[PDB]
Amino acid sequence: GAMGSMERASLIQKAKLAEQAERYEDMAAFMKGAVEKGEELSCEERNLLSVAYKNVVGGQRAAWRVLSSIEQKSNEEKGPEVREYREKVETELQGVCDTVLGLLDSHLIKEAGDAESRVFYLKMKGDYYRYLAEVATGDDKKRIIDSARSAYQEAMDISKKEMPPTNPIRLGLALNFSVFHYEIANSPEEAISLAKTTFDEAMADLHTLSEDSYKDSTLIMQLLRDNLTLWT
Amino acid sequence: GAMGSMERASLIQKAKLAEQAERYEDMAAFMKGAVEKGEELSCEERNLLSVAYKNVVGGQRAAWRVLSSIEQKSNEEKGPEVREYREKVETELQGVCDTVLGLLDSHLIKEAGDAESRVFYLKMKGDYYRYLAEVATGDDKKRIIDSARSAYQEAMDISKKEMPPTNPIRLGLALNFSVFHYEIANSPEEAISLAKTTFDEAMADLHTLSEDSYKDSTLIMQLLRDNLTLWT
Amino acid sequence: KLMFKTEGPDSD
Amino acid sequence: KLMFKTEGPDSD
Ligand SMILES: N=C(N)c1cc2c(Cl)cccc2s1
Ligand SMILES: N=C(N)c1cc2c(Cl)cccc2s1
Ligand SMILES: N=C(N)c1cc2c(Cl)cccc2s1
Ligand SMILES: N=C(N)c1cc2c(Cl)cccc2s1
Ligand SMILES: N=C(N)c1cc2c(Cl)cccc2s1
Ligand SMILES: N=C(N)c1cc2c(Cl)cccc2s1
Ligand SMILES: N=C(N)c1cc2c(Cl)cccc2s1
Ligand SMILES: N=C(N)c1cc2c(Cl)cccc2s1
Ligand SMILES: [Ca+2]
Ligand SMILES: [Ca+2]
Ligand SMILES: [Cl-]
Ligand SMILES: [Cl-]
Ligand SMILES: [Mg+2]
Ligand SMILES: [Mg+2]
Ligand SMILES: [Mg+2]
Ligand SMILES: [Mg+2]
Ligand SMILES: [Mg+2]
Ligand SMILES: [Mg+2]
Ligand SMILES: [Mg+2]
Ligand SMILES: [Mg+2]
Repeated sequence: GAMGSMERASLIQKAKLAEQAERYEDMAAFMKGAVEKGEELSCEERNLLSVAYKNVVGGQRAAWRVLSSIEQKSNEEKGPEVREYREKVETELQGVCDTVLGLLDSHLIKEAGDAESRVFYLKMKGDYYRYLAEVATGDDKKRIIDSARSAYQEAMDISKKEMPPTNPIRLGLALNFSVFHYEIANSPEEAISLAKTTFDEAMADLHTLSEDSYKDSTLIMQLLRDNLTLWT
Repeated sequence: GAMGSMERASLIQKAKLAEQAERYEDMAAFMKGAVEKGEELSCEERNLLSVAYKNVVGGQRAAWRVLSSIEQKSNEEKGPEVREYREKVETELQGVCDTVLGLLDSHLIKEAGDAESRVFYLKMKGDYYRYLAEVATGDDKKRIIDSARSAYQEAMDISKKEMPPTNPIRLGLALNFSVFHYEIANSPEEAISLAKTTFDEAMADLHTLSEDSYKDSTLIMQLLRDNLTLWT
Repeated sequence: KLMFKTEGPDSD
Repeated sequence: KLMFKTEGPDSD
């Protein structure tokens, strides 16, 4: 690993600097190096890992959708270029998803014993399978979808047993699993039911929160409301 | 070259697709490959080359300024990390400038005989020396500044002899040379004089233009006005 | 394509 | 730092 010679603390400091500089490819490479030190991640470090790769894969998903849309127009050939370049972006996206799933499998999920860490990592495993599902078309698409569902389901089971209904990790999980249902699993009723039950159970727990916890919870509850407004 | 096996026409098509996908690193790599085919560039192709690298170096300049500002705060040590990471971004910026100057020197400028092409390339040579000057501090800073001034000056001499005062390439040159004067050469009076004379000579030529040429000219004249409003 | 709200940076 | 207007994409 290219980050093998850098101190763990220096990798984390540099991930924070890369985030301020909007250098998300650098931020992800620093956090990959921090993970490969083999120590469990703190809550802040798990968030740095997630923010870095979400930004990198975000740019790739946006580029992929632009190229896929042009390819579809262009097949409704004018040569192989649009397909070749969509494939190049798709392969790069798949490699970033593969890298993140590799970090989770070696060995973040297996050492994560607290509900906060284990749910966080299982949610990420769900998300990166879901990003793979968005571009999957072959004999693999069913198996990728099932891998997303399995990770999200284990995260949901733990979150319901171990976390209050307003826990922002639990809320962000349920948000993401509901979007999975709506547009990957073709299960809009499941998506709506999950988003509604999640919203309503959080609403009833808000009275237990400080002003700071209340802001963190209601920010994610607003995303559930925004989706329900589009879906119903 | 990694693009050596791809058709020139396919590289240009893919540069256009990368631009739609906001994949500017890809766009620059495709246009570098197109340049290394050894054929002169059309006006559209010169603009694709310029847009690609301007976007790439733009992100690097923005990151560099963030890190330089933190480094300066941090010296008004807390370890070598801020300096190391600023140096990493600086070295990457310098390599992109080096790559562009290498394309101009091998062999875009020497085969460019028309005023439109030759001024375009000499302006770019000025710009990439200016980006190098923004981060230069050593025994090289004077020589880099002089290289920027020399390229901008040859471009200005040709543009005044060969192009009307409203020519958008001539206008964008004078804009950039005036900013060079203001904040690289420490010559604010030269910057203001250049921006004013350029604005006033363009104003007096607008009557000769079609509605489309008038929009192209007045868009750059607005940038000269915006700078003069900050400077006077 | 209409991307629904999901957790964290809206980076796409 | 206050970047003045220059030609083309304002990408910084
Ligand atoms: N963007 C970041 N650097 C961070 C995000 C978070 C979150 Cl969301 C929770 C706890 C800690 C952190 S640190
Ligand atoms: N962008 C940052 N520097 C930070 C973001 C957050 C969040 Cl989102 C929660 C708690 C802590 C932090 S620190
Ligand atoms: N890039 C991909 N298509 C995939 C990556 C992974 C990983 Cl890393 C584990 C299990 C399954 C998968 S599928
Ligand atoms: N629990 C319900 N009956 C519903 C809740 C919502 C919300 Cl919160 C937004 C839009 C639509 C709906 S329908
Ligand atoms: N962004 C682009 N693809 C292009 C920009 C220009 C300009 Cl500015 C002039 C003539 C042609 C072109 S093509
Ligand atoms: N972004 C694009 N696709 C284009 C931009 C321009 C400009 Cl700026 C001038 C003449 C032509 C073009 S085509
Ligand atoms: N990266 C750099 N510092 C420089 C690049 C170039 C080039 Cl390519 C030619 C003449 C001078 C210079 S200085
Ligand atoms: N030629 C002049 N006297 C000046 C022209 C301008 C403009 Cl155009 C903007 C702001 C300030 C000034 S002073
Ligand atoms: Ca997508
Ligand atoms: Ca700069
Ligand atoms: Cl390609
Ligand atoms: Cl570094
Ligand atoms: Mg490494
Ligand atoms: Mg150590
Ligand atoms: Mg593929
Ligand atoms: Mg129904
Ligand atoms: Mg090449
Ligand atoms: Mg050929
Ligand atoms: Mg240096
Ligand atoms: Mg004076």
